[PDB]
Amino acid sequence: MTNIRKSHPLMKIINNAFIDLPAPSNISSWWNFGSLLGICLILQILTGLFLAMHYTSDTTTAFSSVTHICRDVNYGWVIRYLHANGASMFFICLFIHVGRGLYYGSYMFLETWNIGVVLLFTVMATAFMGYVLPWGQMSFWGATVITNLLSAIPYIGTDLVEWIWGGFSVDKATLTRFFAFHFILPFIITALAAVHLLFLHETGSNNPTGISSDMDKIPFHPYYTIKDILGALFMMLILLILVLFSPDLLGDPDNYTPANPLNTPPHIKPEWYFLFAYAILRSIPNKLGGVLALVASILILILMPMLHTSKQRSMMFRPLSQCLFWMLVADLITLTWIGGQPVEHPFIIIGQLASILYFLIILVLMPITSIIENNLLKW
Amino acid sequence: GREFGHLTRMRHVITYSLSPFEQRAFPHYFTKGIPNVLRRTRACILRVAPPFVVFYLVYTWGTQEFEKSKRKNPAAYEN
Amino acid sequence: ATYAQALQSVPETQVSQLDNGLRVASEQSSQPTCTVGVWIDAGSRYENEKNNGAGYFVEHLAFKGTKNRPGSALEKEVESMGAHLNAYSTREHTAYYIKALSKDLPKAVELLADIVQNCSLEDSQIEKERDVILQELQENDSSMRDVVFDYLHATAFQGTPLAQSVEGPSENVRKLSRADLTEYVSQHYKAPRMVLAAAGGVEHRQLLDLAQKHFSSLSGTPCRFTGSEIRHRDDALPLAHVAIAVEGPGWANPDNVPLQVANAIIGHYDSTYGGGTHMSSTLASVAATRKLCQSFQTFNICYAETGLLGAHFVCDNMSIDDMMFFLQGQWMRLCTSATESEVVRGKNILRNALVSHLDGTTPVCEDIGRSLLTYGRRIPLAEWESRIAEVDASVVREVCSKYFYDQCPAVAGLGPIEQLPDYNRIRSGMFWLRF
Amino acid sequence: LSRFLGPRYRELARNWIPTASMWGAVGAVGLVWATDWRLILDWVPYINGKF
Amino acid sequence: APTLTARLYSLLFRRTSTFALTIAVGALFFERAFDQGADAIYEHINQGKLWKHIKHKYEN
Amino acid sequence: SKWLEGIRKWYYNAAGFNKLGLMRDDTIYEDDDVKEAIRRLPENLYNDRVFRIKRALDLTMRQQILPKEQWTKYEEDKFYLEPYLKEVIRERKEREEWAKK
Ligand code: HEM
Ligand code: HEM
Repeated sequence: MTNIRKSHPLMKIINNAFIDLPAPSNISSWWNFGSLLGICLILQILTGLFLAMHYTSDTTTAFSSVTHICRDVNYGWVIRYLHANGASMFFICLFIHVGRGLYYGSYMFLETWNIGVVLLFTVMATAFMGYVLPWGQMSFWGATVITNLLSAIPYIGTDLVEWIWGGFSVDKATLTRFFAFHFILPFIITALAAVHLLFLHETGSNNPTGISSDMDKIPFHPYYTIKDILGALFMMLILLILVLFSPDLLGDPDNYTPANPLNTPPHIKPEWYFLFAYAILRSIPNKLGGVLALVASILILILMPMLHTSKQRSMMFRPLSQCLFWMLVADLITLTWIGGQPVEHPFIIIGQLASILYFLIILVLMPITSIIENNLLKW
Repeated sequence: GREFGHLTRMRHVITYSLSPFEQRAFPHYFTKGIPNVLRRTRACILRVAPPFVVFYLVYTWGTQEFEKSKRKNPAAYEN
Repeated sequence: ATYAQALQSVPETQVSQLDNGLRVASEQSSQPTCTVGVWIDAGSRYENEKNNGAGYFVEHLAFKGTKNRPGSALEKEVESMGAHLNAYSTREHTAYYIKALSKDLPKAVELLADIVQNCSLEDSQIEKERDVILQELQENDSSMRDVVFDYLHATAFQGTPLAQSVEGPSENVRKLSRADLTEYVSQHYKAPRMVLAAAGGVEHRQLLDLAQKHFSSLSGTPCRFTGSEIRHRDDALPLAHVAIAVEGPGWANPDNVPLQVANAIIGHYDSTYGGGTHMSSTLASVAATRKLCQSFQTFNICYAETGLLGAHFVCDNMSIDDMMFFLQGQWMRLCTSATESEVVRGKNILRNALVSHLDGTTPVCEDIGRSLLTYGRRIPLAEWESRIAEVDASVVREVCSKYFYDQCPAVAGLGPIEQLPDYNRIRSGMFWLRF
Repeated sequence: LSRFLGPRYRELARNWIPTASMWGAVGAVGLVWATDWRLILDWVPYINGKF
Repeated sequence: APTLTARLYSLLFRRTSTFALTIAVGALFFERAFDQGADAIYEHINQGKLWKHIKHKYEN
Repeated sequence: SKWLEGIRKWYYNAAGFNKLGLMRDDTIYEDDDVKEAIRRLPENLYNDRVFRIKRALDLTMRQQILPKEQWTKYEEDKFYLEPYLKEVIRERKEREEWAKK
């Protein structure tokens, strides 16, 4: 005889991934968000699917279909606002997960880190197109601005923009393209996440100390299954608060007016989780330079593993590096706030300084500070 | 691959444990957590807070400056 | 003295020719001992399927008795002098040589003549040697390296005389009669196709007059290389033997010099080597580190107009694939990216091999005889060093590309060779997509 | 990356520069062919007949 | 004397990079030639039944 | 240098690994050279390192700290791994320099 959980092929995969997986015993709550991300993804599919049963991606019916979902469909408002706020929760967990990776040196898992960067880009694209889907004023004009950014590409910008648009501007063709791409992308995200966990399990998980924890490993199931269930419960509490008490907190009111191609809204800003990048984009007066800075703002995560100069992995034992990390987090908050704010006298200069500080901290200050710490520790 | 059978070599380490049904889930929860929470906060406050204090100062100054800029300038209407 | 001066001071090989065509060559070195032998340009490749074992059979009963020294008497005479009498026969050459004190040079030469010309093939002796040779075949089966190399020759040169083994089929051994052996000796043991070589204390004039005394009374098909494979699957064997080769050059081809250098770069490894993971050869280092191979070695077996250029290794059941991979990769490196430092190391290895193999009267005699049979002349070590010095990285890359890159190989496997890659996969491994 | 700042790597590059150049030409010809650039295809004697 | 196929392998097919370039250049010329030939066949079969064959009467 | 010694001691205290009973070489990131150096450590040093790391992981699991008098003192911190790591890195440098030729 044998044990089915250890011998059956699918059971073998599941057991080695989630049941008998050796997990470090000291990983804190910051390691929950990974699983949280998965939950969000699953939710963003389920909820999303039940939005596709009533949404029609036509300019003459998209907004009316959304109002039908939020007006006529049984518990349609619950599903719609669960989707809308679950996207924000997904990006909250994404930002916290990337911060955890930066802080505890989890980027030393090169393949896992790179697949994570790819996942981040894919999720950002999915959220952008999904936000374009309702076809409100905000959706239409945010899509217009973001897609027009691609026109800054030299010698192929106009052709690429008009190919993505499916025409001369954002119109019904673009709306249907975005609906199809937004439907299909999350499954590619699930495949990439499966590959991500495959790469992670090749070396196990890190821990707050940044020291190999093979001497202290526990079964993943009895401890971290319940720990992740508790984390998911807390995330669900926050999400349900946002969906049942302030369903429009993170949205913008101007997206409740049908799209008007002949009348821009009073202010054109993207969703909050993009604002920081938007802010960086607005720091550079040049269009091409702004687009390049926006792309580099996310591509810097690729350079992060190579910039690591400290002898220690985690920042748990590097107070100066901790100060730099928290300065970086405050800088990202500043960039988000400015991306919310208009383009006027103080905001322009503060945004330029904030973008400069972001790139300086990630590129220059952190490696130098790590080298200083190494010299202070006599190695 | 990496399995509980063979992860690392360890010798002469003894771990004593208790059944969950023989021990309290929340032993000295407050009387020990509160001092421990205070210790952790004291350790981490000087590292975490100052950047956010600086951000709040910048936020307040920027909001005040923008509001002042939106305000009317009397000197433009001397004549 | 420097290395070049030492090379130039090596005594030269003196060559003369009898009136019947016999070539008498000697290298005097002023030693109490000397080797004297006869190298005959006869072997398996000069035999057809009807008498594929004639040469080995004749070699077997060469010393058993002559018309002048019947039975064991010959042996006793040699043993009386303290001389050692030895013989061999490859697929292309036969050789009978004697190591003896230089004072015993005349008698030894006489004996050799008696062995070569006046050989008496007694029928009872022939039957005894037939039984001995059959048992020798049954023992040869046990030797895995010989079996795998015979398989390599059979598959590489199929349909040609070179495919035939030296010993020949057991049926051929049983059928061979005194008439066949006598005809083979009369056809092949002829003066123009034999060389009397000597090295050591011999003097060229003395050897020449002895040859004129004893050897005067003497008589006055480009093979096709085929890319194929022979797999003798036998899971009961403990280890798997693999021998993979490509068509090589002939003896006279200059490309033999760089190619050997190339092989010197690939090198050889054995589980008993103390070099371990620090071996200069990357393949040897990988084999030592990963325990991929008990022993591997590159070979360059040249013939008159063709040859086998490749490697032979012994591996576990689960390692063959990997080893093959690395081996092929090595070849590809030499075909595409060969650097100067490794070429210099290979040249030094080849120089050391050349100078070291020629230490001793018997090795020098073997070199003289084989060189006269193949090259028609004795190549001095100075010429070898000049040819080696001509080799550089570009030459190695060009020659390896000529003989290795995108070429159909001949493969011989033996034992638990289930993991031995399919011939299509090996052929695909014989070229690089990146290049 | 001083590990690669050696004479051998300089020799290694020179051995692979012709190959890399050839693959670059394949990419260049492929891109022009796939996209029908027509900035470059106008020069091509027989292909320029199209457009 | 080497055959034409022998020349092709030695000059173009021996190295994969040159092998790829031959395919890429060949694909460029093949597409133009094949399309031109195929269009000629189709237009010959349907002669006088296409707009390009009858436009002259109505154009201008 | 006295100011340098003072700031080094201050940073050692600030880097709280001593609060976990750890030594400096326990916190080093285990790359290939560090892995080899650990594999070259004598048995007693390896066992001590493993137990110290396990105790630190146990402490960090409970978010607790070692008692004030059990913290590793800066002046009695031993760089046990440093010689082995130096030798490993020297050997790697020699191999790379040979490869450069
Ligand atoms: C990571 C996965 C996903 C993310 C981040 C995401 C994000 C978003 C966002 C931000 C919106 C804007 C909603 C609003 O402002 O009202 C949206 C709308 C929408 N999404 Fe997605 N979504 C995801 C997955 C899916 C999936 C898997 C589907 C379908 C199978 C889907 C279908 C829809 C539909 C139909 C809408 C329009 C309905 C509405 O706006 O209320 N989404 N999505
Ligand atoms: C849909 C997006 C993502 C999903 C579903 C996902 C999923 C997960 C899960 C379940 C874990 C294991 C739990 C944990 O270690 O916290 C994990 C770990 C990890 N993820 Fe993600 N992740 C996503 C995005 C990202 C991003 C954006 C990055 C980096 C930019 C990233 C890099 C990592 C790394 C380095 C680890 C290992 C952390 C460690 O072992 O310390 N992932 N991910």
